[PDB]
Amino acid sequence: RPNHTIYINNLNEKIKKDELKKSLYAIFSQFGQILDILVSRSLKMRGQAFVIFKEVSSATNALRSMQGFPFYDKPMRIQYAKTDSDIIAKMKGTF
Amino acid sequence: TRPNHTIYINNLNEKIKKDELKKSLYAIFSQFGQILDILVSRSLKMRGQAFVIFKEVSSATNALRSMQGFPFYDKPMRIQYAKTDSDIIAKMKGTF
Amino acid sequence: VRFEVPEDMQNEALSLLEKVRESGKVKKGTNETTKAVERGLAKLVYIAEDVDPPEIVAHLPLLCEEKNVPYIYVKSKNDLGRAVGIEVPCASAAIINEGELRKELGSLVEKIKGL
RNA sequence: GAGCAAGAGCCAUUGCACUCCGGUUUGAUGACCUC
Ligand SMILES: O=P([O-])(O)O
Repeated sequence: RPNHTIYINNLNEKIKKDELKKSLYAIFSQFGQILDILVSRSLKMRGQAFVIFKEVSSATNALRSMQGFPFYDKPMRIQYAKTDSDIIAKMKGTF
Repeated sequence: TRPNHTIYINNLNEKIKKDELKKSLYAIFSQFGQILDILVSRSLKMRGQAFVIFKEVSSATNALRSMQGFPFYDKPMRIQYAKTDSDIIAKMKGTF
Repeated sequence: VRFEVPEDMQNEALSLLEKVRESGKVKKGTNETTKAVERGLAKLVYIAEDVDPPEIVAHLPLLCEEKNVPYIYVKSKNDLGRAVGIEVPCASAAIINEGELRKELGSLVEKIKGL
């Protein structure tokens, strides 16, 4: 169910978080404004992220375009985030 | 236009700081095989450009073919082979 | 401005600023400095004599006195700006940690306690 | 306005490197950023 936020897993776990955030931005800025980028902090939940755009269209183009893109040599699984799963993640430390 | 271990990239976003630029490049391109180095300057003559030094020419070719015109930091990469061997490659050849 | 300060005493205090940035901790600019003082982290504050308008630093002496913090005047704020390592003028600064240059600072404090 | 505490604009350059080389205005008298 479409959202202005995509959820990514199968990210590369041997990548520090700041670099991860920036690289994600580098590859996703093309689809529109990005309000924020969160990466996972737990270990459950080891190679995961949320990218929060402003517009739903941004997220849709991003999902279509980047599905399976070999980011740091691992094709991403990308889907729409469940509603509020990002703010709930940030509110805890799951991130 | 003749295949090289090194690809020359330009039309890059000039606002991106150097270290970030090297790491982002390495994300999108480590995809294609092993990378020996990535060279970036922001001097007048060398800004907006980067050199990616692949270990194998096949890697270079697939990178160039696969990432041509890719919107990197919202700005379409122009890729082409480097005009001449990077020094480390020459050393490997070994000419130099 | 409460009391007069001889030139060499200043020049010394400024040298001590540039040095103390290497081992200690400095808070630069008036809002950071006021905050530092209010939190009782201030070891000693610097006030410039050419601040226009004066209302910017005018409350630092009173506030130091209430929190028992020693304080010294320096002539130029461009000088103070250079001393703390920034590319603009600085109107008031504060040392809140020194480590290496304790006794030097110490010695400057009693010189200030002269008047 | 609160928090933070050092960067932020503009002009010019599309440029083939492997030691390094544009100009300019503004910012601690508070910039980007957060609320
Ligand atoms: O260090 P700051 O000023 O960018 O928060």
